[PDB]
Amino acid sequence: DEDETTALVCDNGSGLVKAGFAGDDAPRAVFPSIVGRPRHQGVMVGMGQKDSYVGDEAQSKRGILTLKYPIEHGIITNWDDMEKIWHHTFYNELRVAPEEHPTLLTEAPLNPKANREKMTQIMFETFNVPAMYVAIQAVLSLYASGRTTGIVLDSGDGVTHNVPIYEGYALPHAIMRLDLAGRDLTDYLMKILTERGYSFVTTAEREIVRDIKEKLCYVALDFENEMATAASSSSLEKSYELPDGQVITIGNERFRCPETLFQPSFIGMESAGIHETTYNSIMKCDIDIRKDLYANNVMSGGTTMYPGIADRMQKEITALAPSTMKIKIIAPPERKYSVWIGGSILASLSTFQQMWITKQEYDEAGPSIVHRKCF
Amino acid sequence: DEDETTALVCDNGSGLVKAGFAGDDAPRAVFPSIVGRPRHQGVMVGMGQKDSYVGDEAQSKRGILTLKYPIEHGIITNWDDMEKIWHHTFYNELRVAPEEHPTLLTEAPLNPKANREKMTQIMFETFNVPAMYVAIQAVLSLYASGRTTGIVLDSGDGVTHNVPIYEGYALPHAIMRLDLAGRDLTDYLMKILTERGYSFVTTAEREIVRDIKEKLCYVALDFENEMATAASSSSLEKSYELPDGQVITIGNERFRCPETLFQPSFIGMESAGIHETTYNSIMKCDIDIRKDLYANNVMSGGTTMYPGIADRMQKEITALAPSTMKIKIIAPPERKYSVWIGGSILASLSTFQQMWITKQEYDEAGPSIVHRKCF
Amino acid sequence: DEDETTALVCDNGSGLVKAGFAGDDAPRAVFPSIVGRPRHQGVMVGMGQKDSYVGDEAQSKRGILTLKYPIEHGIITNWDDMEKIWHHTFYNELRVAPEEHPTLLTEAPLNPKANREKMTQIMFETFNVPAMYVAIQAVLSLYASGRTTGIVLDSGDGVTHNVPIYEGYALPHAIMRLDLAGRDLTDYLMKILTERGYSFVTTAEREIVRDIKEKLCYVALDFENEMATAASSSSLEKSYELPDGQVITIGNERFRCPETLFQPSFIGMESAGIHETTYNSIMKCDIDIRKDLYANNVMSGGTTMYPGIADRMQKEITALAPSTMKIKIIAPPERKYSVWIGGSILASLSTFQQMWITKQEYDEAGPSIVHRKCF
Amino acid sequence: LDKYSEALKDAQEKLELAEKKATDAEADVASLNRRIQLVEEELDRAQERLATALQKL
Amino acid sequence: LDKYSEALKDAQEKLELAEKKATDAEADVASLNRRIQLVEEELDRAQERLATALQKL
Repeated sequence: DEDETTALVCDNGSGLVKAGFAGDDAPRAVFPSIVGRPRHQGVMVGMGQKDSYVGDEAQSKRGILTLKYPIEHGIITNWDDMEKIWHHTFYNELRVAPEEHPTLLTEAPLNPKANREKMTQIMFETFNVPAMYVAIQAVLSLYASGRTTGIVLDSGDGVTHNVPIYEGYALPHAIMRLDLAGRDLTDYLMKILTERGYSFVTTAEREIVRDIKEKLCYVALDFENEMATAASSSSLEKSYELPDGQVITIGNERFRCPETLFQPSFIGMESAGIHETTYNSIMKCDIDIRKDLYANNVMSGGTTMYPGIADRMQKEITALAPSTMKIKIIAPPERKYSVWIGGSILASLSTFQQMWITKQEYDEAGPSIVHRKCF
Repeated sequence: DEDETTALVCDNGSGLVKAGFAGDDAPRAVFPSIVGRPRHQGVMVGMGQKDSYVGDEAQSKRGILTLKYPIEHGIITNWDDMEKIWHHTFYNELRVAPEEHPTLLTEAPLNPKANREKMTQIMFETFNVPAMYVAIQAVLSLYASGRTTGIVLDSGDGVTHNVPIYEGYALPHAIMRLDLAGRDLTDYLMKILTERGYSFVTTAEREIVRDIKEKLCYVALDFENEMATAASSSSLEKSYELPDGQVITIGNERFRCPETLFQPSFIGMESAGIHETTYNSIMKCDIDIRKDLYANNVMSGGTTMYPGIADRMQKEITALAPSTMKIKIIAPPERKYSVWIGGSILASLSTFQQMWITKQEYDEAGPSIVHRKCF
Repeated sequence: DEDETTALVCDNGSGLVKAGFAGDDAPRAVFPSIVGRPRHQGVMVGMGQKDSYVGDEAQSKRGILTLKYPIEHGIITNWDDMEKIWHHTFYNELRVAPEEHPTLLTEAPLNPKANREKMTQIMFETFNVPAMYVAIQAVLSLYASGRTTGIVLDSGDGVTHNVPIYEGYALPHAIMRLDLAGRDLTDYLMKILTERGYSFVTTAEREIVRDIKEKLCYVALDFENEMATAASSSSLEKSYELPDGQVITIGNERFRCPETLFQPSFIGMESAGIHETTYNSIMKCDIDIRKDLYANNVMSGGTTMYPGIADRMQKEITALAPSTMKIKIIAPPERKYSVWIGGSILASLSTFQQMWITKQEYDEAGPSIVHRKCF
Repeated sequence: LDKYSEALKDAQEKLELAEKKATDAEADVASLNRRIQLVEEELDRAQERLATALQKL
Repeated sequence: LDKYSEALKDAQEKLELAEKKATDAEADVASLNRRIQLVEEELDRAQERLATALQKL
């Protein structure tokens, strides 16, 4: 339905897929990274009913479906479900057939190689895309935020890569990859809501807790003092309407969930938190770089939308940082959508038009070409 | 259990601590330089369980411990953890109380002064050792390796020191201390093992990567040709058994990590590599010294235990060296143990008995005495 | 564009490069003698970023660059990088192409011939300068000082020259050229600060140490009394602010590093030191020429800004010198810049217009002409 | 709903614009504080260098 | 209607506060513009005082 052969951008996270065309300032549509399947025996004849549901279909019919995510901690393992999501995304809802448009995909720099190789293979072999480019989230986040220099701490759904960039250059020895993300924060919340009498264990229940989290949780700039009153009074609780007419309120669980970002030990991870990893990515860069990264701490990914996160992270780094240095956080409304936006920016830059793999080079080399041409 | 007041000898790095008695040719025990701490909440009672674990205790119970070491790039910053390591080392495994035995500790020639000063203070004030002597690791390496002249290439867990000695004398202006070491190789290997799909982010995982490196990795003599086949076929992969029964196969990563020694840029280091660095130590020495240093490049410490390293270093150094001149590398089986062994030798030599700080001179002057009495 | 086609004047040292036009009393700009190159992989596109940086560009963007110096111990070893420096120095910054102006460069009178020949060659063949003249640095120091008689001791970053000049004549048999200089003082300080617990090895670290030296170091006219206190008390320490907000304090090391100019053994050099070489430049001249050289010790070049150097250079000479005789140090504000200033003075003399190599004579004879026409 | 949704897109757009104004104004509070401190530091240094120049005078 | 009403009272309150913050941030820029002009002039003057002390020197 587009009137120009622009590139397509599709940000396939472990959570949701943001997609639209290159050159825009927003995805045109957002689909979950989900393929749903019925977990019940059909009773009635002539009811239609699919073997599998894709994207928004999977959530729309979720009452009797188990919902699976093809991407685990940022890596695609179920390429067949990815192809279903992409076909739906590109042909039914975004109305852009990849055959007529080059496509840009996104990923952490330490995302295992199979991710970038398989994504490249599917767009060239099942979609016949004329060209491909797998982009890095740290690059995409600095473009979206208007920076060339800074720390990208993407507190997304899958894995946090924590990658410093200076004057457009990677500083790879200072990358701190952390096995903590939004999906784990949600799981922690489900266990503590169980402690309060609200047990959520099935798919519909899990998707609901994620929605509750997104609307009710906040980080708190002082966990212990906030907990001292949240755990003592209803005055710090917030309600949520459950789809069936029941209601839930959340107390210290409201902040304990995001607290895992500062205390990963809450989910069994051996880590001091996202602010220590951010601190180390600044600290491990050269001494003449450190000052610029302290002043350009970039929050990216989702979870950046928990109230107070932009401020607590500046406080936590300031507390670790040397005096004299300016510590500052960048946290635009283009949060959580920053990787997709960076994709749009990058795909359409004149400086990027030589970075695309065409469907010539691809067949001569095979999908492993992504490791030579993209990253 | 000893029939003489033989000196105790310990070689303490960021990796492991080797300890035994003077006059022997191997340590009596080896411990990681680690004090372990539980990272989980105890649930059962009457389970024993320590607040902290030391050395092999820390390693045996590591499944639930965070493991920290007191030594960074050759310097002890956490004396409390070294005090615990030494108490265990001396009293439980060596079965000796230092009060009745003088002690020899070691450090690199350009190691910050606080190391030798604090080590002297702790052995005299918490262990009541009758005497102390902090040795030069390069001296100990030369005795153990059968040389008086040469370049000591320790390439250890902390730093590579690259120090030339001629006729038993230091040539300090030519020491090329380099921030390239075994601990950086462990970090590099896990990043490239992440590329293969195996995540190693916790302490137990870190120590496993260290064990993988030690058993599977090598440098060989020609990186590009070795990579051409390692990157093309499974025929150059080797399986490593992970503790849970699963395996990891390692391909060109098997050498790409070790290659960092020749290409330090792999870990973000501004360096030409160990062969050029060795060469520069020789080139900064007078021409009537150089002939003996070229013919006597001597390996000590660790990482010198990679297959192909003595032979590649000879090739890489002779390629930089003047023609006619004979370039040779000494790489004895006393590898990884040679600094400790040299400690045993220096302590057993009659030529060294006047070099000890007594616990008289020590108390009259304080620990700063080490800078007048040792080197 | 200029009022007159006067010579461009530029003093190219192993440290700094300075330039301006003949007839003024200062260079327009000072650059480090540096060509910088990225040591990192770029990831963002359209970030500008040069393949190589020159002078102040190289230092300003140093966070991700490795920085090289084309000049060592007074000579150019990398003429390609000097070509880049001269283009930047003369055309990009003074805004004058050498094509339309004579150029006056400088070199020590015992400076290896290849360097005075290469400077002549590049300015004539790559810049098409209409004329050349490579100045004697000692002469320029005398022109700036207002002396015709004295010992010019230029203690710069590269080499200490030590040349006796009487009534405008050199006494070449008495020149004590010495390979002891400010660059060694910087590296010694990196190593001594490592001993204090503040390691420095990389380019950024070296530039910090050069900045520490330039702001905190001194010679001390009586170093024994100065170190007796400085090595005993914190009241003699001075704090320095590092680029990342760290603070380093330096005590007796603050003057012990500069002390190497009198105590060369600190860096492994076999030398009598700068005060004895001044003495011998005087003493090796005839007795009717020494009575004037003793009274005229001419200080020039950089490192001359350390407090105590003039008094320390006069006291030591006085101690070596015969009694009755008056020993005097001349240490003008035109320090470090005295060679450039003298260059301006030489270039504007009416009698100097007969000293130029024209771009005619140059091509007929080739660059060896510098030894027929300049010195 | 359309009125609240529209009143919202407008309160929200005015908010993004006010927040942007604040972000940019703050970017400038900070750029001004950086210039103020750079200039105050150059001033204090001019005064340190003045006190020194006066002492050296 | 309530979600948009709530989002609206919040967008509008945040707007009053974002505009206030913008006003305060802009007011700080204005106070700081004054701090710049005042410190800038003092620096030019300090540089002149420094030059004067040095010229006297």
